Amino acid sequence: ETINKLNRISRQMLQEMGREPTPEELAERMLMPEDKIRKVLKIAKEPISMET
Amino acid sequence: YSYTEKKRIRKDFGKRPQVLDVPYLLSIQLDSFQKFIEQDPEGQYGLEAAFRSVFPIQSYSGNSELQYVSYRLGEPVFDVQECQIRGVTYSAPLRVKLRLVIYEREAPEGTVKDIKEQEVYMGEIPLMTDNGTFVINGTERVIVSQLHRSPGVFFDSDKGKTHSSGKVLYNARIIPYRGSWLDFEFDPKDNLFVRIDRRRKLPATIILRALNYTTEQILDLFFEKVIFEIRDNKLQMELVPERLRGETASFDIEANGKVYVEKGRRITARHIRQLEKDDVKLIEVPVEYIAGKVVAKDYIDESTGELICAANMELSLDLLAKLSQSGHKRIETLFTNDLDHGPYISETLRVDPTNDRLSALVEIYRMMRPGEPPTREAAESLFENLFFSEDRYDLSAVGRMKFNRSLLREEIEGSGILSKDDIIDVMKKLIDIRNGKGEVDDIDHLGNRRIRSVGEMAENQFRVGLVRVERAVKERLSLGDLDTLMPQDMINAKPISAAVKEFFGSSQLSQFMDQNNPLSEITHKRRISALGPGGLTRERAGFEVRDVHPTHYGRVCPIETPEGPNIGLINSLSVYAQTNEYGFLETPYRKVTDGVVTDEIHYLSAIEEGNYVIAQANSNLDEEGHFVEDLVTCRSKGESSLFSRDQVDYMDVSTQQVVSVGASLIPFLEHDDANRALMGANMQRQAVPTLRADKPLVGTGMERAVAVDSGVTAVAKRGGVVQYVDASRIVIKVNEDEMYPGEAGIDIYNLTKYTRSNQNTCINQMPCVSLGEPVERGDVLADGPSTDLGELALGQNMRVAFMPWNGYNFEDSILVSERVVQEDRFTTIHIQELACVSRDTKLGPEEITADIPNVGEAALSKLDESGIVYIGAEVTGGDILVGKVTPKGETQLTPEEKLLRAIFGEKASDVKDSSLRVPNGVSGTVIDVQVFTRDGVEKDKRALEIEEMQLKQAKKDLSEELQILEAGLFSRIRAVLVAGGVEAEKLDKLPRDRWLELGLTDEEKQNQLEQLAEQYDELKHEFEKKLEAKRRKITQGDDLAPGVLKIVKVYLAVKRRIQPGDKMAGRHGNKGVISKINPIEDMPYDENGTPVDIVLNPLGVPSRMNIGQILETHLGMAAKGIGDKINAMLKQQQEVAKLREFIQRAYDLGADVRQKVDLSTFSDEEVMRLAENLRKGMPIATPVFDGAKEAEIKELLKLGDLPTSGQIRLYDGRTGEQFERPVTVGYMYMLKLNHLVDDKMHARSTGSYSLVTQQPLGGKAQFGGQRFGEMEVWALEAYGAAYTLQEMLTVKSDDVNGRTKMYKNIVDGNHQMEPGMPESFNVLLKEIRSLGINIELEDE
Repeated sequence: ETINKLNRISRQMLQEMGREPTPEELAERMLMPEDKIRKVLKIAKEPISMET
Repeated sequence: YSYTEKKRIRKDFGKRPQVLDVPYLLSIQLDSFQKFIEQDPEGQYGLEAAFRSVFPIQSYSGNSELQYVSYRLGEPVFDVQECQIRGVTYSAPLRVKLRLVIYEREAPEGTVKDIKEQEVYMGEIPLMTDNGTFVINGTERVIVSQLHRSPGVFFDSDKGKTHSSGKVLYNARIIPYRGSWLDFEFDPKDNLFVRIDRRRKLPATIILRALNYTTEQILDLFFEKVIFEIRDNKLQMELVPERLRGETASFDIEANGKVYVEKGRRITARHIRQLEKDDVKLIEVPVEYIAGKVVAKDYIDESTGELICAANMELSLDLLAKLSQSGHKRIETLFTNDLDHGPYISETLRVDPTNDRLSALVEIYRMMRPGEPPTREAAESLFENLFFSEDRYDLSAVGRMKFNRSLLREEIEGSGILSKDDIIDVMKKLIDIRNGKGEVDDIDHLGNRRIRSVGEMAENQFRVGLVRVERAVKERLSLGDLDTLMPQDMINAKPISAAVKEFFGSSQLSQFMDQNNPLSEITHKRRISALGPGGLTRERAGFEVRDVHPTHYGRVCPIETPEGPNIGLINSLSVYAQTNEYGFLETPYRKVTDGVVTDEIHYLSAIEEGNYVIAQANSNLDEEGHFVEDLVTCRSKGESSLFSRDQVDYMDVSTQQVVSVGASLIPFLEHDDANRALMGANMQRQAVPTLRADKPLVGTGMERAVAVDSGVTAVAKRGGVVQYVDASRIVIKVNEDEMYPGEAGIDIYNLTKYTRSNQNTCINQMPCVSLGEPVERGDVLADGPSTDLGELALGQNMRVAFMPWNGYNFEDSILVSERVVQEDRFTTIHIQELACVSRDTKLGPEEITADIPNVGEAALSKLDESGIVYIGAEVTGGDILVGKVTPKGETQLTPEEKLLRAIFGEKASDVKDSSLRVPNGVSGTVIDVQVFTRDGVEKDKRALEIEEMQLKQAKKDLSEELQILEAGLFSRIRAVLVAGGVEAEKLDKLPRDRWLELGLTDEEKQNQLEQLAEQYDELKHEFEKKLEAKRRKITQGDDLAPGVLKIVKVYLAVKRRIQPGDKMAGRHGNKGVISKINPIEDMPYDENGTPVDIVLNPLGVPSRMNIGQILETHLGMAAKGIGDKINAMLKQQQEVAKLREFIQRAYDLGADVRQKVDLSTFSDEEVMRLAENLRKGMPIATPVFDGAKEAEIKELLKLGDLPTSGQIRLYDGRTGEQFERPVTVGYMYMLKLNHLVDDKMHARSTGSYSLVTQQPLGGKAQFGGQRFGEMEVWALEAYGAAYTLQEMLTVKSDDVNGRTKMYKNIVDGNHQMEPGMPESFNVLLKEIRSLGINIELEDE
């Protein structure tokens, strides 16, 4: 749910600001202390296939 | 001549006056991407085409529609240099004005309730640089132009191979630009068939029954009607006499008194013409001739409605007796023949199961989505969405042009979708090809080959993004509210930017620019690939695509393609060739009148070439344009033949149009075999840029176009007087006439110093102009890598002797004197980029501290207090550049190691040395250090030091920009105030602020003062705001990977000289590995005493048929002989009249040429600098197929004191006695290819091992291991070697116990192996055992 909130808010802000949102903007955009947003961004990565 | 043209003017042979100069060599890339991103007011190709095609988006009949207005691209946030430093795309945003409307109740034409019009962001698209290069992820990438089949209609044969019957088939094919294909083909027994894809063979006429056609009008469209009337009796036959051609009748055909056609006789056309002259329309036949005919339409009884005969039925006597009693005397039959009119459609109808429209649509909908039951309206919408929907099927303007052209239509425009007339005309044309008239096509023909480019492929991926987003917009506007949103919440910019970044980031057509040579850039941008999406692959295709078709002449170079797996699929675009409006290739020719060759030129495509007949470039004509013979060699239709004097239509432009830019820089290319010329032009890319640049003595005249018109050198945009020359910058004072009235200024050119190219070589710019020198517009100022004075200097010219010298030149080997390596004339400069990342593990974060466990202080003396190496400390292999330690824990110590720790009390530390180290076996200098740090992390001391360094550098540099720019501006102000109110000595005392506000007469001069004043103030404010912007770009944080703290990058500059093992090559394809690097004392030397520098091998020259290296060697000897005579006449201090005389004789010298020269140059100041530039050797241009012959080389050698035969006697360096049979010495221009040996050499004792199978993983510098593959195992089986193989694939490679047992036994000095079992075989057992298959090992 947190990952889908991050993708939704970073979908909304990308057409508001224009470049892409930095997580410093996600600090004041959301209610999380921006050091947890880094690890939520880290956990949400699917592993590479080892035959890629 | 211009100013650098008279600096060192190149002697030019050649006999053809060039009438069209070499065009802008990168026009494909830049012109394509100018078609891509440009505000086109119409439906011209571009982004406007994609928007106007995919928009308007409408709701699911909910009366809410989104339509389009315009777009705009913003300026990039980051310029190209900072973009290459940081790693982002060099991109631009994409603002689009969109307009949302909602309609009201029961008014489709009525007024909307509201409109909502705003701008919206949809992704970033990358911009092309000024040279044709994109930047995607830190690197500099080139998108190669693609070659594929033109959308349209192709009539192929596919002869013979089907079922070995000897019969040819024919297949027509409609290839769209976007949609499903279409095929029509015959079978071995004369039945037509349709295919909507490469799916199952369907009967043909069902697609006609899918277009609302009954059997009547199908047979009407594909056949002509023979009318049988019963004129009162006997069932007569109406006759057109042309219908009887080539036929044999079974009876006597009589017309108007006379029996013309006899029974059992073939009908001659004399009978036909007599029947035409005798006014013959209707003749009498028996009832037996209708036994073979087939009825056209439906015949019934009138009142009862019963069927006499349905359509497409043969007629027997029973059906004739049935149609006699109903009363019908009109009979319509189908005209058949075995040669002229084949009854193919009738046979296809007899094969076809269906009858009506609905069963046809049911058959197609069952035969495209099989297994599911059909439905009427779903089948109707399917066949709507196959070929006739505007959405899922599209021929472009090129598709419609070829589709009309190969059907011999009139209009060259039309709708994208098909129509009934289109498919019916294609079927008519296919039946006509089967009936013997017309011809098939061939796919190698470059009139049926379209060349795509960057703009078109980016446009198509952008359209993929727009349909992927319009699915979501249809989903949203179907659920669309009334007023809750500005119209940007509907659209996501993830798919659009995702698609375009996926194309530029990952494709077979978008690759790293080969950037180690200006030639390599300019020929990688000019590349015509046939691979990639929408094109053939190396596995599937194919031989005819690899081969050269005769329509490649002057469009695609035949002698440049990468020899290897893909030969000919990676073609290169010819020199003079452009790209047509419709995308095809087209080449220049000179229009020929009655006899006079006019200098006007017409670009001709391939299918327009075959109609005309085209003359030869190598022809001879007087000043009146008349050919000197009455017959001349030409080509008409792919056939070289000799035609008349005034039958010609076009002449070739120049002698060079058949080759590429890569091959045309091989001189004497007409004297080499095409194999070695292919290899020579294939390897002329791979020259490393040497430390100097050294002017090829044997050039082809194409060197200046490749030098200027690439992107490496700095071309002046406005000429003037050179004000300031530094290695960093060149500052030009523009002349008065070339200067704009507003924004006066002067020009400044910031050179690019020592920096990293993609192939690790050092791209560098160096000034070639001095202070206070006049320059022309378009004149070179700063030589790039491998460029001298605006020429192309790929390598260096060296004295060569062709003799076998003690076997050191055995197979192909080169042998070089020490005079080369002492001069550092092949010493090249490489730049490597080592990187040290510092992440955050879950055991703790890493540090960049200088304190490292268990290293010496002497190993750390090359570091600072911050732990990052100083700039400019020569390091070797193993030195520590970035001291980085990673936290670890839980040591799990053993027995007696734990005993030892207890004894000595030494704490096993909580950290591990994972520092960045120099790779094994290089050297060099640390020249540039960068520290990227995530924002919110403490920046250490050297990071702030680098920030202060770059901040002072940017502020000093922009202050110098503003200061020298306003120095030019105040020097213009002084030139203004002298005219009309001079202060000669009064002006320079009063300050610069009080020049802008001094009074003067109201004229254009006061308006000029107002302009220069406001430009001063605008540049001041612009300076201030862009300095603040540059500071906020430098000081801010940097985006990084998720979960990495900081990255320290260190640029090494290695200076690699030469050693045995390197590779060198002339431009003719004579490869060679330097074998021994002799001292100067051992070289062969002639009687003057000059030691030859490179001794090649003569045995390669008769075998490999490249004789042109000998001619290039002789003419190089000629060039350096002229250079030595000029050097002697300059060393003796001869007066300038003697030098003028000798240079005049050197430049006249030969047949009728194209090289008129001085005396028009200055008295001393231009001639003496020319002689200073000719003392190393007078260059010679040889335009490729037209240039210098043998007798001109002999006459140039007679100008020097050299022997005419070109072979000096030479003395051995060791025995000191003369070689018998005097040998060929000369000056060959040779190149150092970048297959250097120290990048290739490594070895492995014991390193890492692969995870899934315990084997040493292969690579470099992963320590690799030479893969002892399957053939080498067969080789050791072929010997008696068995212990070698047992250790070769168990102990040295695979066994997890055996390798450590072997290492122990070796360091104990006991050579012995304990073999055991390989590990990967145990993996194989677990893999078969992890199937349902039991596999075991057995008892004893």
